[PDB]
Amino acid sequence: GPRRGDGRRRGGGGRGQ
RNA sequence: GCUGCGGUGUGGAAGGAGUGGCUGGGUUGCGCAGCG
Repeated sequence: GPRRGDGRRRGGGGRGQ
């Protein structure tokens, strides 16, 4: 549940770059 | 912010996390979830 709203690059894998 | 999820696509009614991908939809699209 992200309360910041910034929206960081998802970890896990490449996806999020 | 920090991390994770083949999970969802302009294939995900099939992989795998790039540990194939910086043209192939892509300098790893798009969303979602967890923690403050």
